Amino acid sequence: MVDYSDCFEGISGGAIFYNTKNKEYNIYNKELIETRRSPCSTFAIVSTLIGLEKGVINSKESVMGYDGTEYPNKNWNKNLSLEEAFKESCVWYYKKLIDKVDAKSVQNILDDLKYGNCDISEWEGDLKNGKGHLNGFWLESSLQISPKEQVQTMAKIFEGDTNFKKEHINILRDIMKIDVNDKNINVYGKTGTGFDEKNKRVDAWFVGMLEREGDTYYFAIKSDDSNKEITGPKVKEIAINIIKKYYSV
Ligand SMILES: [Cl-]
Repeated sequence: MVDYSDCFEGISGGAIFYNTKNKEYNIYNKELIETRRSPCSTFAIVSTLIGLEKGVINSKESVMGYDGTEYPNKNWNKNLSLEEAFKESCVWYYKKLIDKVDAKSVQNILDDLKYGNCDISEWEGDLKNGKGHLNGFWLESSLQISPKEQVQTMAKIFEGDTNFKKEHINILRDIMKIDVNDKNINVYGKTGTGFDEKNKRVDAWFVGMLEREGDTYYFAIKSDDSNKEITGPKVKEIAINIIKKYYSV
């Protein structure tokens, strides 16, 4: 077990890195890394592949059709492409996408990916939050997955061990790339932000992979802090600092 607590600056959380080469896990906070939680918008990694496999989308430019709804997040207020929906965590785009897939197809794909509890029973999500259609089974609802299960899922997808087409995985890699001000390393990832009302803790995520020289690491960074200021973007900042201090040369 490793200690990346310095990069969390007192925020409650954990981190797990996996190298498919030597099959070794680098684990900070084992109990937290093994606890299942809602994936929130990190589910966009898998929903993007489901949409491509089923022909609901076909490229980084694919649009889903904007109905003119004025959302609080003004970055959602247009007919945005797959790459923009991924980067802006656009829930309306991904709900309209998954609504065009039979639950049985989603169930079979999650079961084959071993995506945590694979529970999509609350399809429409938790309507008790008053958000209406801005909800889904992957947003503080029935679907739950641990940080370790996220990295096991990432490894199977990007090492070619799933049924997804390599062409579709390459589209996902492209939209997952993030700029970290260091051409020597390639970082890919998706943020997730939610609040677990029952337990009064955030679900703040940054899930992805690091490609450095001759090594690839699949990673999941997670916070369960009490402070609602702790969001996916903040956990992404922590992830980049962990990568800079413990995964550089
Ligand atoms: Cl360490």
